[PDB]
Amino acid sequence: SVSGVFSKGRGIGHEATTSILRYIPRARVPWQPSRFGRENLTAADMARLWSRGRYRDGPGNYNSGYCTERTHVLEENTVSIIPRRELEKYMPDITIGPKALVTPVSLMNARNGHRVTHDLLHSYDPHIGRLGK
Amino acid sequence: QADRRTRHHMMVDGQINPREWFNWHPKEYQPWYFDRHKFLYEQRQYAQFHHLLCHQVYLKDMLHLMRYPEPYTHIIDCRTSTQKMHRWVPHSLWLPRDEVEYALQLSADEFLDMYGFRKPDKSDDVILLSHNGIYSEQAGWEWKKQFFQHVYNYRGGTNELFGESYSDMNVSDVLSPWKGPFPQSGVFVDKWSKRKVLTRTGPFDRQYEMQDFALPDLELEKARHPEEGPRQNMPFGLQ
Amino acid sequence: MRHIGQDVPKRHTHFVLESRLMYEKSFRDCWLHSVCRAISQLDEPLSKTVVGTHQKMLQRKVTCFQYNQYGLFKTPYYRLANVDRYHAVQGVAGTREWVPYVNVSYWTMNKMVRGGNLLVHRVHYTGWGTDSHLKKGGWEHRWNKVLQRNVLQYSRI
Amino acid sequence: VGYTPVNPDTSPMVAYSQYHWHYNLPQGMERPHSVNRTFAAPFQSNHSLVNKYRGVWIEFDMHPAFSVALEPQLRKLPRGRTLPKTPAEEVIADYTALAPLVDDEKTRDLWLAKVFQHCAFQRCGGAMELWERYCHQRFTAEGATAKPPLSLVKSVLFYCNKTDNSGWRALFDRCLKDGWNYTPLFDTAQWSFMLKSIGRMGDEDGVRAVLEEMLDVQADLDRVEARSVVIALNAVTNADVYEFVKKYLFNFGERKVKFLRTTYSDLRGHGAGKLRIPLKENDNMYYHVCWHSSIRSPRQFSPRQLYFDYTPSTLGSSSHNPNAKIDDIVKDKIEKWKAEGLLPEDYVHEDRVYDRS
RNA sequence: UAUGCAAAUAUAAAAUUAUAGUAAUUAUAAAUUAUAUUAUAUUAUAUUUAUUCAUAUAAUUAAUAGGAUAAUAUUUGUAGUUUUUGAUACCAUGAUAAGGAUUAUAAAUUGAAAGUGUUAAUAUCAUAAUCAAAAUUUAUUAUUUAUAUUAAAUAUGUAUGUGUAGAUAAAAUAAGAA
Ligand SMILES: O=c1ccn([C@@H]2O[C@H](COP(=O)(O)OP(=O)(O)OP(=O)(O)O)[C@@H](O)[C@H]2O)c(=O)[nH]1
Repeated sequence: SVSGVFSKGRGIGHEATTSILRYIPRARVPWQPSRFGRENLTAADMARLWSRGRYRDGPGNYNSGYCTERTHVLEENTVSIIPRRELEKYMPDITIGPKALVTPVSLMNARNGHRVTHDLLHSYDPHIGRLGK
Repeated sequence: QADRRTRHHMMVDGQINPREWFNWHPKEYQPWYFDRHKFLYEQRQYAQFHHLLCHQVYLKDMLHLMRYPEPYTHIIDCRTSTQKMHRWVPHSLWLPRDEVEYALQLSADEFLDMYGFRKPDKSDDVILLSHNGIYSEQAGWEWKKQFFQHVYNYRGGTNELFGESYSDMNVSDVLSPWKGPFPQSGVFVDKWSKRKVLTRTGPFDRQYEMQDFALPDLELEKARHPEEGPRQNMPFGLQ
Repeated sequence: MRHIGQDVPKRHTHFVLESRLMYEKSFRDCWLHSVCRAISQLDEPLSKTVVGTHQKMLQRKVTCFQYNQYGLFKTPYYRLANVDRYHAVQGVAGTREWVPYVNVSYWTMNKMVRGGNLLVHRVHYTGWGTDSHLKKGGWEHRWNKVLQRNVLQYSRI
Repeated sequence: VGYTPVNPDTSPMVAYSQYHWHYNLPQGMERPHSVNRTFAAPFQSNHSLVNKYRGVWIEFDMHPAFSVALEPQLRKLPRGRTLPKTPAEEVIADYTALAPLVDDEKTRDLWLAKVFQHCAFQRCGGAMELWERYCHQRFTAEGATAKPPLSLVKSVLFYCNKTDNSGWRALFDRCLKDGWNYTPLFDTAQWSFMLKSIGRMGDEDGVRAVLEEMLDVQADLDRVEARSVVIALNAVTNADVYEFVKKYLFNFGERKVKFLRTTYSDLRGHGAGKLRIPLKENDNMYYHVCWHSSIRSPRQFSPRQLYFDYTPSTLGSSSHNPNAKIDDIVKDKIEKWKAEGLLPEDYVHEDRVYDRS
């Protein structure tokens, strides 16, 4: 009777240091010896978890434009996603790309330290978006 | 699956479970440094004797004193069991540690007519030598208790000076496993909730942890643990 | 996750952090969104340099850029729900279930004042307190006095 | 009351209780505190000094007349924090064609030091012939009595370290205290470059000699870069020098040894591409560095991991153990009595109870 | 509704019940507990105003990490998967509200402690949470009435019908009431 949110995980350091470092005990946190963070998630699980972070306008949301499911069940009534080609007919296509999201350094100060308009706040310190890398 | 060594039950086999983070007095978690590689009397065991430790004198100082002596530095050779001692350290005077407690109580002439030399005047420097520097440290304790101004211990003593192997006060660094239960003297009761809490003493303590710690050499360390991992009796996430 | 070893007593307390993050996003986007909105719908000529087509084309392009800005904080402040940071209880600003100075709900305020957790002074329930401006004109008068102290006091350069 | 804690600074009830200062009582400072004056910590920064030169300086200082005369030639040689990208053979040819003309030993030495620095920056190994042509005959040969300038010797050491040359020992032994005695004037950057070069070259005795000389001359181990120390300590394999490294590793600070372990781990793992030349596998040194860092660092408490396999005493847990040996205590008592001599020595004892397993 | 047929509490007694065998004593007393002002006398009560009352949505909560004018750390770029299990879609102890009937003029306030969703020990599939543009059926809510009527976040198309049944709400405090 064992249940688990994630059925598979991967380590951080590869097979060049851990085989020698295992002989030295590590003082893990006493009240939670086993830890399982986002940097320890598998590729698919991490992707599907990161898609659900944004409230809307994100891949996790069923109707945000970036979904991948063929159909979505809504109130016991199936519905079919209108493809991008069919949307284009009556929705004019305006798309600049990654250049639109980014803003110049001179405007970074006015934008309060942000050069990206992405709805996830990007921080330049190497500690907040701290995956394995 | 669940195990008696993985669940959180407070009491195992009738005694307080030592595997609970909440079953230990908070002062145990405080950071501390390993001291098993330090001097025997500098280790944490002699907490009540730490305030009485003597100062140092090294091989360079001892050789310099041997080459160029000075009139007011009494080099006391506090070695017992005269059958063991063979050579004579230069400028040395024999005051055994088993007699120092009464010897320091004698007057000037009272000490001179019994030991063949006068009192160190309680102001001149005294430097104590013994095998392994154990009896010398124990004697320096007594000298400091008698309030001598300058008492120095030569760690290593005649053993390291002459390159012999004499071990006075034969003591083993390792300890026999604690066959009995957890002593009552280590049981801590909370001052507010009145809960019974443990302490790093008796069956489990810092000396046991240090002596159980891994060896510095990798090829020797691999000999202890079996193949395929050093610790496999425990789950993957608890190692 | 999924209520496995939860540390906080209430799950909804994380919505306070989410609201703080949305406020920070508003801090980022409040200038760019306002500038784009101002430029897009200004019918009068900007200046001598840009007039006619050189202005209308620029307005269309800046509106296209604003639309392409993914994640821009469009939502106004008054439509963002206020949730207490102590017990994660929702209150709407403008009613009595939310206080502006402490940013906590009516229930949290009552609990904190009934216990000792917030140094406040008691006044009559059916009066205007002790403030001279409140006695003089009331909520609107004190609001205008705050405006006067902040901005209208200064002879701007 | 409750799971949420109460902050005593904001809560007036705590601040006005009998364990703090009531508002009716006079508000005044009590027991003024001086922490920064009784014991002031030195400034240790987590981030490295951003404005640091981060290189070996040559202390270029010649007569102004000679400097301005050689200015057309010296434009190609590196200046202060400015490195021209002229080919090294061009400056080598200029030196070998113009050095006899200028009559000044100090100026020639400074010019050759700059040539060595430039060719070291370009990693051009062909310039040792210049040393053999000019300096070897009089500065270090069959008991040479000359005193080379500090700038020239430092530049030559930098060049040999950059090119991983095998001729550095003949100069370092002269630079010991019994010879030129230029060791105390070597920068920590020079020491780091020497250690990194020797670690890459895999010299077992060079690392030991350099570490001992650094300790003797009070080189700043903490300011010596961690990567150079890691590379130097990776190459030791012999038992004697390994023991020397083991006993010498205690000289470094706790933070220094921790970051040495961190750099060693990351470099032999993920940071293998950081080095231009991959580091050889030395599991003995890796394990010893990790173990030494663990020893030096403060020890935390992990009771579950420490006592996972802990088992209580037989007598202590007899009531809670269905199948436990109790006659073992009687056997131990009998053995103790026999050792004491109260019981007959080596008396035959038969089993007192059945064996239930 | 006394004419006959009919000894009968005004007491010479031996713990209850029972045919004088059934069970183990039996009865009784006192204190306290919400029903009854009296007609000068610790207060004259008696007037004005009002009543078509409605809203909730698209799921992941369990780490510390410092930068210019500072005597030097690449710590540039800090890298050890996996043995636990409740405030969640029931339940998972306690705690604040509303509710005026007798301590009054006087140098004075006309709002109560008896408890109101969220808060501190019982567990044992629980991902129910706003960041806009959204779905009355639900006791507890003062709306503008007939000269001039929709411009800035998008903001109400419904019900003209003799001030009109039943039922019901509010006020004796800078107001005017005996
Ligand atoms: O402390 C550090 C960190 C990083 N690096 C990086 O190492 C790269 C080259 O890799 P190496 O550092 O292995 O080469 P090297 O021995 O020739 O390096 P130098 O002594 O000449 O510097 C360089 O391009 C630098 O960015 C260091 O050299 N040192």
